[PDB]
Amino acid sequence: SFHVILNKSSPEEQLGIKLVRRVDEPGVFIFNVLNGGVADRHGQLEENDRVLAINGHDLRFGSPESAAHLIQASERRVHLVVSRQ
Amino acid sequence: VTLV
Repeated sequence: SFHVILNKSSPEEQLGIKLVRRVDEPGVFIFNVLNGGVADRHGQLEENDRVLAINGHDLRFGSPESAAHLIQASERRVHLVVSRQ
Repeated sequence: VTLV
């Protein structure tokens, strides 16, 4: 896995990532990265990347809804632990 | 999908 740090300019700012679950395997996955958003401008994240944790909260067997809640909860810093096939 |  690897580390990605994204910073929100305001607490309600979205990262511009759509997350999905899959019927056939556990995990929270990147469906797409919105053009011009925080994640796109940072540049590292790719579609199909798996989000393993956000700010130290485990998402290996978690849900996109939990991910959204955790991303919102941070005032600014969003530390993602990510894996890529 | 869930937007974050």
